[PDB]
Amino acid sequence: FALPFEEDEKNSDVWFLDHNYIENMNEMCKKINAKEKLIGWYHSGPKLRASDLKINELFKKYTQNNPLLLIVDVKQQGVGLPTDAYVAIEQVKDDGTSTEKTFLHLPCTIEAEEAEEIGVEHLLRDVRDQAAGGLSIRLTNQLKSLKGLQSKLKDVVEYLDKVINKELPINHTILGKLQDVFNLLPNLGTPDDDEIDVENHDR
Amino acid sequence: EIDTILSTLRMEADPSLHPLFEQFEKFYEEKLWFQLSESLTKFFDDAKSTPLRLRLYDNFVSKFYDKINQLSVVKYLLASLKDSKDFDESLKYLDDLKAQFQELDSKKQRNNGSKDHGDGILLIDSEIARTYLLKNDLVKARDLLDDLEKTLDKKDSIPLRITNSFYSTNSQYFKFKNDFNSFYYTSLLYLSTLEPSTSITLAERQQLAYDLSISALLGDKIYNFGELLHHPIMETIVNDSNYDWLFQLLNALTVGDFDKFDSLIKVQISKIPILAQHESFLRQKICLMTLIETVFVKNIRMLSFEDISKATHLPKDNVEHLVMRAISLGLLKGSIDQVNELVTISWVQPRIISGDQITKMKDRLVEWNDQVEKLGKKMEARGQSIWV
Amino acid sequence: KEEGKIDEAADILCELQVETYGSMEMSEKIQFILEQMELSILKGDYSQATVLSRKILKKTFKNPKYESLKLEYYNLLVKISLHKREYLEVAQYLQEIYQTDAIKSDEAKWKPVLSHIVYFLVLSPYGNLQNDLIHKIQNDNNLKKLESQESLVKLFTTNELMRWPIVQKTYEPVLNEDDLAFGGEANKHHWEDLQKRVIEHNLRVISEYYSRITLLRLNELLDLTESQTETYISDLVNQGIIYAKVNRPAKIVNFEKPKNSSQLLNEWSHNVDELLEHIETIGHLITKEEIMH
Repeated sequence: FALPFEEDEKNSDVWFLDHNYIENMNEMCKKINAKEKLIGWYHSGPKLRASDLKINELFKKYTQNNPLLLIVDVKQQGVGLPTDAYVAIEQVKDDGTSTEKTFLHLPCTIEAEEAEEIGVEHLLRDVRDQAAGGLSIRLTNQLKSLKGLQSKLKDVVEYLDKVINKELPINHTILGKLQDVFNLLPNLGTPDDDEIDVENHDR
Repeated sequence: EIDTILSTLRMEADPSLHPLFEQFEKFYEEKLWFQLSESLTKFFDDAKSTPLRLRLYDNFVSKFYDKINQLSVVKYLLASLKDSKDFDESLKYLDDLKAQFQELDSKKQRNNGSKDHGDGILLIDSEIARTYLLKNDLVKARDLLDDLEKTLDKKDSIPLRITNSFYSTNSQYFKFKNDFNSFYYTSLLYLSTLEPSTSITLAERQQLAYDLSISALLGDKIYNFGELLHHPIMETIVNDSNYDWLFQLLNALTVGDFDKFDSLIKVQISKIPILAQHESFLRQKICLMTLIETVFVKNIRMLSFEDISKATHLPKDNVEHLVMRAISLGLLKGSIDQVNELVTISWVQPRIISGDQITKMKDRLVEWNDQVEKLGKKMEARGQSIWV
Repeated sequence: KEEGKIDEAADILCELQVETYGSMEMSEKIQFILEQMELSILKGDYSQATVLSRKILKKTFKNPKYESLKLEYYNLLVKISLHKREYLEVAQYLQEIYQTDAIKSDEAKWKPVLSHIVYFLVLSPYGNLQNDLIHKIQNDNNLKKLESQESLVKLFTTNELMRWPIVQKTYEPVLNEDDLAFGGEANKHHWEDLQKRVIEHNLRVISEYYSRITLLRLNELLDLTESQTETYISDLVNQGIIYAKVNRPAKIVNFEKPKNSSQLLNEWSHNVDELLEHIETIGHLITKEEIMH
């Protein structure tokens, strides 16, 4: 549920959040369901700000858990991720740098409630983006997946280009993941790859 | 009251320390004692070598410790028993001020409704352990360090300043034992979390530096070398004779040149006996770095023996023994064959990533991307009209 | 004992004392039985000694009043075992003594007790009992109070390729002035055991790291003929410690467990699955890094 909020375009680290409304909400909704307690706050998106780092310290005080930041993309310019989930944590940061406050991405999954499923299918009257039913749906899907793999990979090309040309700081986590990618890359002429070929005859 | 003592201290002090006494009395008259902390710290940098810091600090600490932060009292405390020769002497202030802060946290805090004091205890327990290491009671210090470490994990908001002291006390401990690897990792935490308002002079940077570097060369699993180029402590200290060769030895190690390495070590055997007695470890270390570096940038993930034989400039017999160590340490992982005369690795260990490494990583994804696109075009065209 | 009848004399008394008595108090019974074990060793009968050992219970010596007795009992019990050449049981017996308060407190009583535990842990012939036990001695810093002992245990624990005379040379003057270890006339066959033990560890090393290696090269590594080597490869293929295939022609020895068609196909699915995960998280972190910058 919404809360009152205000924002400034002169310095962007100037804002209003109302605490008094928050107190009243908690009282009311406990009775509705004893399954609603404070678990964090949504930020309406479409993007993560660095100003959301400061706003986070308010919600960290209100509830004793690290508070979830939930980006709800309502402008939907990304073909995946309509929801991104972020929990602010503190970690020591590459390139000789301090303990910095950061937001670490987690799985942002939908699995749905029982309650929810019933209205969702009902409203639905489309053949769905992906459902993976007949062969027709999965032949579409295979070709969709390939475009998918390429799109992620493209952004990565441009990151490595920019470290060595346009001086964004070197983050060894992203370089390290690529090492791991290359060590789980099947090599032709190994016994693993050769087996794939034989199995294709058999299927 | 306190006026006479300061007046005796100023007379003993140099004319260049004279205005700093004047400011203590000037600020006292105003009745701002925060301005007083600022001045006091300055004095103790330039007058730790005179014995006059051991009497100046007590007078201020034992009135104000609540009209000044906990950080201020400990700031003074560290500098005072910094160069002190009697550890029995040293132990007694640490205990007296520990008991003081405990009492403070029950009374002030109710009345103001503000202000913690239990932070100050934490930092004293570091300094008791630090004092134990210096007596050559290494073991004892380690029992309090575990106890403080547990206390720290209770907290979900741990300060920089406090853990900086703690990572420090721990880093001194390992190098007294001459554990090179243990020292280097724990020191990397100390350097990274190092505070902006230091307790570290330019001379103390040199002495720390040296310990960082020696460990680096004399390691056996340390192949992160770029974090001495991402810390000012050793990065801009390289213009000293002592730190000229000491830096060079790292560059030699990094780039896998055997010509440069040979030239350098000849001098450092006769001069330094820590480099001398460990010269065997150090020598095989250069050779292991060649193996992993050379296979990464290549898109293959195997190498022949014949490649290595040329690469490390040693026999084919040596290859067996060094490549074997590489599996044990866990630098590399894989299968070794002598019949087909290969070593085919399945892993490379993570490293700190210099500019050339990133270029090769880039050119790999340009190859990849172009394939996905060609495989895709053919499949969009074939069965274009059937997808229902 | 003095007459020729030491065997006969011991035999009578053990028959008496293997019948518990209620007129005997707890301390007396326990102390008396310990004597009867010593006499079965002198008899030459080691079966009789196992029986007497188990007559008295282990959980009766976990009282502090019976601690005087507890030290005598586990020291005896090693002797019986050691003769029977059970090296695992001895190392586990001596460890009990090591934990004893009396031995630990006084800064010289603990010293040879630890030395002895090292020699039998090493002499034991693999087994997963070896791995846990020997890992406990390693974490202790009372192995950092002796400089001889640390080198020996660590050299047997860690994965190292090494040969017999180099190791033999290191330990030849050191452990020979220590009896109840390697110094004795029968324990010249526990120095002889030491050779097998380092080459039994080599085979474990050699099998993981090296898939296919020449039989010829392997011969010089265990420092024996081909005939001897091949037997000793076989012992550990049967006891399941390694899987190997050895060719008599001296073509190869293929140190491996052979995969099947399915295992290769399974292993190639995981590589491709896990890959995909890494690609997707990377893009998450590009967005973060640039935004904060």
